[PDB]
Amino acid sequence: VQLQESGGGLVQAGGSLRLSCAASGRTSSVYNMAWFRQTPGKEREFVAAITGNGGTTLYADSVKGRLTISRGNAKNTVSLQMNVLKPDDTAVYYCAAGGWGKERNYAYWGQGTQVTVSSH
Ligand SMILES: [Cl-]
Ligand SMILES: [Cl-]
Repeated sequence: VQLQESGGGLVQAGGSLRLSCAASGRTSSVYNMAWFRQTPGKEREFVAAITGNGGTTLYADSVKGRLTISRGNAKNTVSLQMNVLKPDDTAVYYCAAGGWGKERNYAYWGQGTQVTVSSH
């Protein structure tokens, strides 16, 4: 199983981005999926997660009411709607799958997509 991300980029503060992630390869399960983020010299930190059936979500406090995680239509797809972005949201964002909770013990990881939020 491999994970591919899209939707990153450079955006002005107050703007919005929608990150997307999709599993490729034969998956034998519907997985829980998550997003983490990493700034230079620091660790990947939890942002949000959603269970396989879409019924349960978990969010870091710093993004509550601004970021919303959801499942996509295809099997093992997830989106992260990022609104009201701030410069501190600048990071590489990683999709993960196969796990639960806020630690980095998820079985599958994407290779990251850069988000940069700039004042304008
Ligand atoms: Cl890490
Ligand atoms: Cl899972």
